Amino acid sequence: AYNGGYPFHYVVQYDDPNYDCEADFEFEEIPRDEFGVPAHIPPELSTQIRHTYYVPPQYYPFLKKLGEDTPELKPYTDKLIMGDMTYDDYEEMFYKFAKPLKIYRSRLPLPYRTDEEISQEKYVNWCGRWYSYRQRLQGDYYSRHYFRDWLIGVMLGMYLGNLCVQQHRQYRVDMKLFYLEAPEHKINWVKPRGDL
Amino acid sequence: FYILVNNNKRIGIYYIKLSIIIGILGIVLSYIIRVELYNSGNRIIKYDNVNYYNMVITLHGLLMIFYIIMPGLYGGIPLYILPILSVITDIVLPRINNISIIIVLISYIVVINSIVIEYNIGTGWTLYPPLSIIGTVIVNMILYGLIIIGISSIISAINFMNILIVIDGIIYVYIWSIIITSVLLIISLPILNGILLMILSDIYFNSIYFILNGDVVLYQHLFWYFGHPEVYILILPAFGIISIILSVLNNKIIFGMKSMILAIIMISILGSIVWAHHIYTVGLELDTKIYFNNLTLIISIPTGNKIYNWIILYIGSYNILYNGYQSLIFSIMFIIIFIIGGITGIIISIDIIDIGLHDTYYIVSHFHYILSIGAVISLLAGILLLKDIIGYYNVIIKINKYFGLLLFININIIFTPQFIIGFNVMPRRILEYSDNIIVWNLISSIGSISTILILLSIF
Amino acid sequence: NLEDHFDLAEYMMKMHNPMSEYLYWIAGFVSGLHGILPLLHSNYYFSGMFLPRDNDNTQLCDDSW
Amino acid sequence: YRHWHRMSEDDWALPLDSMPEDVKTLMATPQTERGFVEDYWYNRIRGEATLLDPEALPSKSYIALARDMGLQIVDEPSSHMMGLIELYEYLRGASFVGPFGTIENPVLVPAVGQERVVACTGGVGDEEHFTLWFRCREGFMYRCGECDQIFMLVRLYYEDRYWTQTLVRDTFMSDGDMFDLKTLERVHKMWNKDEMVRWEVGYWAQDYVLGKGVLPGMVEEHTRVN
Amino acid sequence: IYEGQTVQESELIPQEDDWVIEETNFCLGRNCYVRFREEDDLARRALHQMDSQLNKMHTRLRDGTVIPYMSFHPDEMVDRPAPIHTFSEKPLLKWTWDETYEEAYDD
Amino acid sequence: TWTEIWWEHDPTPKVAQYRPYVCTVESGKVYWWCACGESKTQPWVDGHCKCSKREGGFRPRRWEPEHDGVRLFCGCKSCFSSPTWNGGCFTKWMQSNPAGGMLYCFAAAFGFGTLTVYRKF
Amino acid sequence: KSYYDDFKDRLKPGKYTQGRCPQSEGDYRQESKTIGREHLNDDGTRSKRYTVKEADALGYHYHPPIDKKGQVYVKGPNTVIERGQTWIKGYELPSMEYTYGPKQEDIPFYPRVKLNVWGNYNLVMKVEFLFFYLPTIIVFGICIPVYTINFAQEEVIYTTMTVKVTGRQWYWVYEVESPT
Ligand SMILES: CCCCCCCCCCCCCCCCCC(=O)OC[C@H](COP(=O)([O-])OCC(O)COP(=O)([O-])OC[C@@H](COC(=O)CCCCCCCCCCCCCCCCC)OC(=O)CCCCCCCCCCCCCCCCC)OC(=O)CCCCCCCCCCCCCCCCC
Ligand code: HEA
Ligand code: HEA
Ligand SMILES: [O-][O-]
Ligand SMILES: [Cu+2]
Ligand SMILES: [K+]
Ligand SMILES: [Zn+2]
Ligand SMILES: [Zn+2]
Ligand SMILES: [Zn+2]
Repeated sequence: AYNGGYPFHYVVQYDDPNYDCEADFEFEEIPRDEFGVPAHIPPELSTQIRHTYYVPPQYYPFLKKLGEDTPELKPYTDKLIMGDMTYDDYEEMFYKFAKPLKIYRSRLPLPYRTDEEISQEKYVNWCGRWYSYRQRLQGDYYSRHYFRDWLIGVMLGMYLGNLCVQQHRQYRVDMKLFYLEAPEHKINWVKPRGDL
Repeated sequence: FYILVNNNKRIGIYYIKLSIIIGILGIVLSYIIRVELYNSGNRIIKYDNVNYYNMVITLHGLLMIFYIIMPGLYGGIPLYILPILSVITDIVLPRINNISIIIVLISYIVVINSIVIEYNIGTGWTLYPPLSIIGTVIVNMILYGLIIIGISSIISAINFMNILIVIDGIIYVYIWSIIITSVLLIISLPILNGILLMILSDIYFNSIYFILNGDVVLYQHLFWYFGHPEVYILILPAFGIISIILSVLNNKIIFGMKSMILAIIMISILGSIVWAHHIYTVGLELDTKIYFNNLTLIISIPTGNKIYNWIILYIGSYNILYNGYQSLIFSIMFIIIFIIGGITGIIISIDIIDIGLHDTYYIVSHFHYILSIGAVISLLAGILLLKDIIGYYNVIIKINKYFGLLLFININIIFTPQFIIGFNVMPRRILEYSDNIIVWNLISSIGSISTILILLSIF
Repeated sequence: NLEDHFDLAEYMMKMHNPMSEYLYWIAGFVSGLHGILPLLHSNYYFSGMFLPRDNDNTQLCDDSW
Repeated sequence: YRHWHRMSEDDWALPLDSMPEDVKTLMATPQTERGFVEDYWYNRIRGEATLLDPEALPSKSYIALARDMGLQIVDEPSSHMMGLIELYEYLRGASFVGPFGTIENPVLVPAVGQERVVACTGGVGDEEHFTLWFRCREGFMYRCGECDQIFMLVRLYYEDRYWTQTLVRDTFMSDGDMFDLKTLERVHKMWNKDEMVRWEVGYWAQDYVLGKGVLPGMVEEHTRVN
Repeated sequence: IYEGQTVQESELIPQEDDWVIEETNFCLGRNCYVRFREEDDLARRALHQMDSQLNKMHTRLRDGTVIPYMSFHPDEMVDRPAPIHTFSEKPLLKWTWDETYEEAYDD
Repeated sequence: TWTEIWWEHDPTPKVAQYRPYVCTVESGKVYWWCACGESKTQPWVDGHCKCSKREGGFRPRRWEPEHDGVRLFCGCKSCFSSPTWNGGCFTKWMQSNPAGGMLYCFAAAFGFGTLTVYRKF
Repeated sequence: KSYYDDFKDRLKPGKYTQGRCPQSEGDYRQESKTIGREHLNDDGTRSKRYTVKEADALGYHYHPPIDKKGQVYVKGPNTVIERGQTWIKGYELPSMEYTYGPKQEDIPFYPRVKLNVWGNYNLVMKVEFLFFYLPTIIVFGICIPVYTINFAQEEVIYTTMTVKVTGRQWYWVYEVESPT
């Protein structure tokens, strides 16, 4: 499920003991995999073939001792003795008996605090709660005061704006009377200067 | 070593250092402009050397945008705190971070060298053709600088995006601000490169895109398709800083964190689709104009939500804490100033209002209030907040109420009168003007000399 | 080492040579000159004067000076 | 762990060319004086010598069998240390989530130095607050200013050294009876005869005890070209 | 929205009638520019700077626990000025849940 | 009204005066402000009020001016910027005499309306 | 009181501008000859040889710190066994007077207070709704005006005269129909 199923690292075997894939340029040697499968047998077929680990029989008594001392480990050891342990079975055994590292808080040295100070812990917590109570209430109080004040700014900005509305209103009245009544408006007055 | 260092925090310092250096050249150009505009006549530029003024305004704009504010707010503060905010040891791409700052310096040297050696002519920082393609070699040099700068910007954007893969904590609002600016750069820069290559093709390869039967308005579409996303690539990091400062100094958790984040995302998407509000007077189709005007006004919604969320951060904060720190004052001043700039932006967004106010000093004052005042103050406020972490000294800024007051008053003396002359009307990108506009121009000029004097008191 | 703990340790511990600061300010000063010197050079090249006299491109009264 | 990259070939076994050539001294070196490579081959030679002697395994106790293979019998001291080591390693690329800390059971913050940056997010649900970062220095019982969650720093320090698997094995494992080279020879003749080598490690090991080049085919095995 | 930790009335009941809110000063002290001795060299001035870190300070309560210098963001957790290598040991963001497993307990 | 209707576990001061006390203060000197309103050396602690005796949760409020000058100080003992005055004395008075508060607010608003309308019109 | 007078003695006014004698009077550029200071200059700054010319990151002075057992020196905690328990005493930083100078007395009181949070979820949600939808209403109030004025500019009008205007560098050409 990673890298397309290609293992990042894998074992390759060569039949010729003096073979070097970098020095030689021959075209007859066929590499094998970790289980010994020749490269010309595709993965889809070889992965179906069942491969089991065979330990020398002299190890059977040791594998038996392991099972008895740890009964949860016995089924895996039995498979290994009987030549029924595949790579997947080995992996299941490996991860089943892995445990996490443990941290003990009782071993941590503590920052220095006198016995007088240690007896005041409840008092300091009490002060902290009252500070949080006063903080939360003040938030409501302040939000009401300042957002209400912003209305004064709206009203002040509406008064000052209305002053320019009135000036504009009077301006339009004046403009309507310019071409109609204003003596400043003159017709048949400007004469062409002519080219210099 | 000095140039070989890959430390992300050292490189962040380099970005701020270089922004101040290049900034000196930027401010000097601004003083030239305002001195010239003090009255009508020629004051410091001869009538036979009017091409120099055109170059001064062009370089002023380009340097302040791409070589000062962008390297300062997107390269400086980001490279210093972002890996710390992300509880990561260092930046994901160490070697790329080193080359980015070196690239910025090399492109700066090319630009200034082109001033000294090439004939001095100007075509605006927007390099509109056909004027840009009928100029002298100084335009070619400026194009090389922009393309080189583009390389540094994109690789830095790639660097910040990789933090998502390594961030070991929570993506704070500021981190979200940089990531979205990085996305805006990745999507906008490739389009800019293409149109810049076409400018080069017409300048250097006998191409004919910007001569008759080829539409010059094409350039404006592709340029501004990067142009407006650029103005939000320059402001969004500033917003991220403002959020941190207000929460930290007021000891108040950010209110509506997810709405802040979703407001930044919204501004980016909308900012990527409203570019043609810069092309209202060309003669686009009625439906196009209405689409762009409609979507441009929508950007105010997410931008407005952020402003009000900032206000409640400052409201209710403890009175015992001293509120005269320069960083806090600058952060508060940003809200007051940004609203002015944004509201005037909404005014110019109405195309019919824009017909009167396009290519007038009202537009100048609009983007100065946001950049020359808002962005600068945000960068100052951010650096000031990190004074202990950065460790710089030999300046009197941290607690200096005189500097803040004088800066605020005098900066407004410069640009508030530029709103007035926009209805007078005084066109932009001009040096001579009618005698009846002297009063306001004179007042703004008095403001410019005064602001410069206040920059000397910090030392 | 303790000396290597802090980035730019000499500056942060306030032992750096002042020449480093002088170079930084000089570099900024040179950057500023790139806007003024070409102004003077270009003015002289096209006019013959390094800087104009206010309103010398317009008609002036007889007593103007 | 998820943060580790792919197993190397060495992670499974070492090449026989890395076997120390002075096997006689290798099998007599105390465990505290054996390096990583020397310790690998001491355990492999001794462990495979006992495993390849089937007739003696059933009469060998688990205490003796574990010693031969180089496996450390666990105890509360060593378990505590190993556990805190593996917890430190896990937290290198994993989130830090657990029960709410109280005075009786503080949040345990493993560290090698005297300080580690820690953030408190409060309790579960509505009791969760914004990240409050603090520097957890040793010797102080920290209390969050917001939720009153108790924190404590645990240092993996032992006798001017930090805790490692090698340190735990050296401090608690005790060397048993000195390995007898006669066992190596006896097992060697058991599985290696008449040009068949069914204990390659014991054929190389016996060759080195003999002086290198003594056994058939070993001169040819040691002759390389580059 | 966050509105503080929830409190049950039982937790607000004092064990004595004289209990009031502890009046411990959370102002760390009077500070200014870190002042280095002339005699100290670069190495010894580094030690001086490391001993003046506000983020290493705390306030000890009546029960011996200490409330540390805390910040909303980890930017305030590195030494000031920032050293070349800051978070060698990965900062741990502690999340809380109600899940538990039997292996952690003993009967 | 936090002490009056919301929270009953904070000390509640007595109003000494619904107007600020004007005092000349000197930089580099520390002043102690009465938080109970029963001191006879207002606005300062007299050594005999609740604040001086640390009674009922009342403690003196430390204050220090940055520069020399004349500063306004809170008489109502509830101003947000206490010990300094910011107008809370008038606000607290309106809570205690809401009819009077309306009269002043109407008068202030009336003047503001007339002047702003007269100039802009 | 004046706190500066408390640590006036520590601050002896300086003699040299920028704290160094002329290089002629003392050569601070050279590496110090003092044993154990080969990596420092005479004035105490790090020598260019140590940091640049022979930087260890470049392969100079190769010296692996970790030992054979994969261990490095680690300083242990201050352990104090007591009351049938092993305790660790934390390291308390020195008085801020030693590091900063001011005497740590008459400190203003800043009490512990939990975070200042906005309460009343229902009220807060309504405000956030208004923070978003009040601007939305204003935009909608401009939308209709915007459409109308746009339609007005682009209105098919019965024009009776045409003036052609060409812009050239730098003058405006005008073409007008001549009366017949
Ligand atoms: C916007 C402005 C206002 C802003 C206000 C607000 C500011 C808010 C606060 C901002 C804070 C930001 C963060 C700061 C972090 C600082 C970290 C830091 O200090 O890092 C340590 C870093 C280095 O310290 P370090 O670790 O001890 O480094 C040891 C070295 O690596 C090794 O030591 P070394 O001695 O071995 O060093 C090597 C040294 C060796 O040096 C020497 O041997 C020097 C010998 C003396 C030379 C002196 C100059 C001579 C000039 C002659 C000119 C003649 C003209 C003749 C004209 C004739 C006309 C007829 O240098 C070199 O070899 C290379 C030097 C290259 C760089 C200098 C370039 C100068 C300009 C060149 C222009 C060329 C144009 C060519 C055009 C060609 C066209 C064809 O510090 C610096 O580099 C200095 C930084 C100082 C400022 C820090 C910020 C303070 C706060 C702000 C103050 C306001 C500044 C305003 C801007 C400036 C206005 C002008
Ligand atoms: C960082 C810089 C920056 C920022 C943030 C903006 C923001 C905006 N700009 Fe931009 N602009 C520039 C920099 C910037 N601009 C520059 C440099 C140019 C000129 C380039 C050139 O031509 O050479 C320019 C030009 C420019 C024009 C061209 C005018 C012309 O060419 O004649 C227009 C018009 O559409 C415009 C509109 C806007 C709008 C609508 C916003 C919005 O983002 C503003 C949003 C903010 C607010 C609206 C205020 C906050 C919100 C509220 C208070 C909520 C309540 C408000 C409402 C409900 C309206 N800008
Ligand atoms: C962010 C970019 C930026 C900044 C800071 C400024 C700052 C200033 N600009 Fe700006 N200006 C532009 C970008 C900027 N400008 C652009 C893009 C144009 C249009 C270009 C074009 O028309 O083609 C323009 C045009 C422009 C003109 C129009 C000339 C014309 O085309 O006719 C004028 C003069 O009226 C002017 C004046 C000023 C002044 C007086 C200042 C300031 O000097 C005001 C005073 C403020 C300061 C002196 C502080 C600035 C300090 C820093 C920037 C350094 C910050 C670094 C750190 C904090 C580390 N500018
Ligand atoms: O550009 O907005
Ligand atoms: Cu735009
Ligand atoms: K002029
Ligand atoms: Zn907590
Ligand atoms: Zn009293
Ligand atoms: Zn009062």
